[PDB]
Amino acid sequence: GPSVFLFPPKPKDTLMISRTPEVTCVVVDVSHEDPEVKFNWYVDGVEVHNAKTKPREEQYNSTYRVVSVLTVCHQDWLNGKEYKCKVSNKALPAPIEKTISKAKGQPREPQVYTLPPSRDELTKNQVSLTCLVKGFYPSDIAVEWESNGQPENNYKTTPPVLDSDGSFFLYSKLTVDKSRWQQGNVFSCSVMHEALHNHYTQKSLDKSTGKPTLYNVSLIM
Amino acid sequence: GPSVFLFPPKPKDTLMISRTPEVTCVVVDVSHEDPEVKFNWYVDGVEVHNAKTKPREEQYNSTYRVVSVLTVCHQDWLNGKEYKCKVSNKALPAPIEKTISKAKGQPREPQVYTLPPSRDELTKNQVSLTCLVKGFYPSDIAVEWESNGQPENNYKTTPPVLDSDGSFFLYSKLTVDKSRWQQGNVFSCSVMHEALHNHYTQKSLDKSTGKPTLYNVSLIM
Amino acid sequence: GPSVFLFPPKPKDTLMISRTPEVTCVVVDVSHEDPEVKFNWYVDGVEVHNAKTKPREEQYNSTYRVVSVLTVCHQDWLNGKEYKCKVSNKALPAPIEKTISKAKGQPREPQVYTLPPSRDELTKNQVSLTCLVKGFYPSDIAVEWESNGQPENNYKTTPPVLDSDGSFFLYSKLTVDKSRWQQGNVFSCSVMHEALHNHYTQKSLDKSTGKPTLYNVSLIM
Amino acid sequence: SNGQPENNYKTTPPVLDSDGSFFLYSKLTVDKSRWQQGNVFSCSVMHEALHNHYTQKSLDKSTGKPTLYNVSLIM
Amino acid sequence: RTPRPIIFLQPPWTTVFQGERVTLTCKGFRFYSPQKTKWYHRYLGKEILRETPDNILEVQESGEYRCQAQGSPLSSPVHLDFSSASLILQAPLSVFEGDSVVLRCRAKAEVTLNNTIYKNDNVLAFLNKRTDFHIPHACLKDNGAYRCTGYKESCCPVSSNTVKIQVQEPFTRPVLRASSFQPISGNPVTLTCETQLSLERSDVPLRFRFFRDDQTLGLGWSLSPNFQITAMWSKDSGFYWCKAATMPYSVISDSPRSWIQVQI
Ligand SMILES: *[C@@H]1O[C@H](CO[C@@H]2O[C@@H](C)[C@@H](O)[C@@H](O)[C@@H]2O)[C@@H](O[C@@H]2O[C@H](CO)[C@@H](O[C@@H]3O[C@H](CO[C@H]4O[C@H](CO)[C@@H](O)[C@H](O)[C@@H]4O[C@@H]4O[C@H](CO)[C@@H](O)[C@H](O)[C@H]4NC(C)=O)[C@@H](O)[C@H](O)[C@@H]3O)[C@H](O)[C@H]2NC(C)=O)[C@H](O)[C@H]1NC(C)=O
Ligand SMILES: *[C@@H]1O[C@H](CO)[C@@H](O)[C@H](O)[C@H]1NC(C)=O
Ligand SMILES: *[C@@H]1O[C@H](CO)[C@@H](O)[C@H](O)[C@H]1NC(C)=O
Ligand SMILES: *[C@@H]1O[C@H](CO)[C@@H](O)[C@H](O)[C@H]1NC(C)=O
Ligand SMILES: *[C@@H]1O[C@H](CO)[C@@H](O)[C@H](O)[C@H]1NC(C)=O
Ligand SMILES: *[C@@H]1O[C@H](CO)[C@@H](O)[C@H](O)[C@H]1NC(C)=O
Repeated sequence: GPSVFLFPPKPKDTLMISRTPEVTCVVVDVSHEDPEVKFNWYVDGVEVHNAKTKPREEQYNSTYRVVSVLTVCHQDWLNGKEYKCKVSNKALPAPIEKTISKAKGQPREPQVYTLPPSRDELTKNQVSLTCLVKGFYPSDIAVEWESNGQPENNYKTTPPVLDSDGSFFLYSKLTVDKSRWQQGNVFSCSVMHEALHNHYTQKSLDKSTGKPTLYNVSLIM
Repeated sequence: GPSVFLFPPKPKDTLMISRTPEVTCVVVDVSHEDPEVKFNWYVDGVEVHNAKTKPREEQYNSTYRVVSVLTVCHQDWLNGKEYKCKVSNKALPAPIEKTISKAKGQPREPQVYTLPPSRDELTKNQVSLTCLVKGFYPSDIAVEWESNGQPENNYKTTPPVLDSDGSFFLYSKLTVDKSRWQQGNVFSCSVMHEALHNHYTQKSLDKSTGKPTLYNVSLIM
Repeated sequence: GPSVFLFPPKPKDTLMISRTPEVTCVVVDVSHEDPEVKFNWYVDGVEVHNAKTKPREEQYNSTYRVVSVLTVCHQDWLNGKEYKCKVSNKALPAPIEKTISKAKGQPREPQVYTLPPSRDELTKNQVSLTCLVKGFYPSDIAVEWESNGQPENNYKTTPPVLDSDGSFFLYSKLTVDKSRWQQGNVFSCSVMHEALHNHYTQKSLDKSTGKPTLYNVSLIM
Repeated sequence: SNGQPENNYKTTPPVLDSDGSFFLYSKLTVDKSRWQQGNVFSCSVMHEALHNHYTQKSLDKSTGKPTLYNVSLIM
Repeated sequence: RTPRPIIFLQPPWTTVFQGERVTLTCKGFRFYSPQKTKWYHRYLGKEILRETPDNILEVQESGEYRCQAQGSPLSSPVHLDFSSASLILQAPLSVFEGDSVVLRCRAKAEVTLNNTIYKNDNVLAFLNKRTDFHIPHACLKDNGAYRCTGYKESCCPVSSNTVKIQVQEPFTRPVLRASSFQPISGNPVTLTCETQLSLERSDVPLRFRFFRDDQTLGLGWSLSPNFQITAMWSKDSGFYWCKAATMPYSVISDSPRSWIQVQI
């Protein structure tokens, strides 16, 4: 008996026009005797021709896997349009349908805050910048890092975590060479979410952020 | 026999994923005897039914202005998809076929330098922030202003101007209440363009951005 | 066909004394005609009858689920004694053995740093502290927040996230009133991990943590 | 520069403002080290409404310096 | 852009026993359908079409349901569950902000002792011989899975099915779309508290309480969303925002503060 796992597009691709998003339905536990599956794709119930299908994949457990990709422009998905992947297999008593859509919930604006490294990591050779992102809904968010208009790849991002308020928060950490931080280098945290205006907010962070040491000289005459 | 004109999608309508680019196909000089017009749209030569048509509007020259509009998925126009606007009219013995795609040419990244106001306008009741956006190509660019994640609507943007090195540059002035600038609020100039990293860049600014917060010398009588 | 699952103790309770570490052998899909399931609890090679089995419970889908909680003590788990439960079901002709133990790997000491709230956050009602925990192994940490010997319950912690180094890292955020933070309270992020010296580290964080100095130097003369 | 005009800049066409007036901009590209020498620069406005039909504003390295050591007096 | 009708389900519990019936009210407020509704009920590889000459479809069969009014797309699917288990968690189909949600869980003709409600697989509240869990003012803090467990007489403790409470906003967050944020002094600018009501609350009258920086413009609340001012001077050029609310003033959302400047 075959199974179908339907995976929604990753939150990164659904928000940047630079990336083409897609929704993929896999069919697992496919025997050797049925190497054909016909994929009918529904966009709000309507047939679509653009569903590119990858070739069959051999599996370690003597089965197969057929994946199918549908390219969708972001205005459809961000409006909550559903999607149906139809599997036409001889081993199936009947075709299976699976519906996926963006989760409906009241949008919440992710207030993005950037915290500079403490005094302690300066002994180490690599400081770790922090981009706290608290209070948003739903948990469809992508955090990317950039400095001087160029991307950073030494970052990791914790999965969203439900808060007491009920709005997910999320943390991102940039491991960077301490020398770059010690000079004047502006590291800006880029965030993407449905609720934000223009689906973007970029918060800057560098060495001179919020040093309130103020020799408040007051000469009196 | 009618004639076919064409307006490409505006930079804003194609840049932010929030909006939706509407390619328009202006048609004028339609004969009174044959006002019914059929419009065909091609996605690399493939018909699409979603395109709608504005009702024909007879002008003061007694010709019917019929206009065809199609919603375009943003990544398609950005990669350079070719859209054929076909005009069908029995007055013309042949269907006129005309072609539009993205204006090709190498893109240059828009450097963004927001500039704080000078000290001598602080006595004036309205401050004037500025966001130089220089060294980009083409002029397919829009500029928006933000403050606490909300758009600002008291901004004006000068048209793109050809520069010495063959690129473009443009400005944007925000008028704010002097007190709002005095309470150290944050205004961020957001500029979106094809050559940028995520087709978006939000160079921010606040009250006394340039001044390093080290020590302020006060001398009192 | 019933299946069984073994759940290791929560990392909170396996490093802590006041709380008790439990290993739960859960079973599912226990149909009513063969509901009696007995447990064979080996700590390493010897059966123990200290294991307490909760009464058989019925799920919504009319399948039984029975848990068997064995209370262990922490020396055995930290030394990685291979616990195993052998569940006897009448469906499978022989009982099923499932073996789990502590994650076998070279321990790496966490390097916990704590980060003050961003100055932008200092306008909101509720500030939020941060306790980054970097470069530890394995991914079993309890993080608690203390103020003056009383624990704080207004905190949430992200799950451990694999880092590029092959270690893990996990943030932890505690929301407190701005009144509490501004007056200068002390918040220490306690983190307990097996590789730590005495399985404990506290990093103190207070209002003046991020201020190097403060010289309100006058000259009243 | 220094009392004699130069031609490397560009100027945006005037744009209608919110209050019905106009505004425009002038971007003068200079060599970065040349600006770092502290040279003085002035932009000139020739408008019909000006008293004397001319106005000069001068700025330079120090004029637009961040000035972290602001010496702000108090009455 | 979404002319999707909706099923209103009475009794409001999406899961019921085998001995009861539920009403499927295919409501299309715009695009009204007095009859001719295609109930595309699919259960297991099915497309059972049961058209009815009215808007109500009282059934007792479990499965996925949706209605098709005239000239409108097919309704948002609703997953029914007609089960004969021992304890069932009854949850409303859709929960909106400020709704008085009562998560009852009732046995199958039995008395259940020591009912304990669970949220996100951990304890939420304890019910001594009580089959009702009450949430006064549902908000975003109330989400995730829910399942109540209670002891039978002597057979077994029983845990109910899991329901997903997903709070949806009654209306989109307002935005103060003023006619002209730069009106020359002495001109009329019409403030618009733009808000698209969620169609499930469409008969709800909305109250738009506009605001200056801190002063309540006008007189309290009003049904109309167009606060047409007459003449704006340099004195009254501050932040402007509007509050939208339902009838009992239980759900109050604040539009973001947009600044209005008076040109002179
Ligand atoms: C008939 O129903 C039972 C009961 O299932 C419950 O009720 C039904 C109505 C559904 O809503 C279920 O989702 C719900 O659980 C089903 O039994 C389930 O069977 C599946 C598949 O066989 C098991 O999944 C496997 O379980 C583990 C991981 O389980 C952890 O995470 C789950 C999250 O989904 C939790 O439900 C589990 O409790 C467990 O979480 C841990 O629990 C322990 C013990 O309490 C705690 O100490 C830990 O702290 C806690 N950890 C966390 C992070 O929460 C894994 O092997 C694998 O990946 C699968 O997910 C379900 O676990 C099992 N449910 C239960 C409650 O045991 C039957 O499958 C149904 N019958 C049929 C034919 O479908
Ligand atoms: C700095 O000194 C001035 C002049 O004495 C005084 O008015 C002001 O309050 C001082 N500020 C701080 C932060 O100490
Ligand atoms: C003077 O400089 C200090 C330190 O850079 C700064 O905090 C302060 O705001 C400055 N004064 C004014 C009036 O901007
Ligand atoms: C110096 O800085 C303090 C703290 O920001 C400020 O309150 C004070 O007014 C400043 N003094 C002068 C003379 O600008
Ligand atoms: C700093 O010292 C000045 C005297 O020059 C005093 O007026 C001011 O209140 C002091 N500020 C603080 C924060 O102690
Ligand atoms: C009911 O719950 C209470 C409190 O947890 C417990 O002491 C008692 O034994 C339980 N009784 C039954 C019949 O489950």
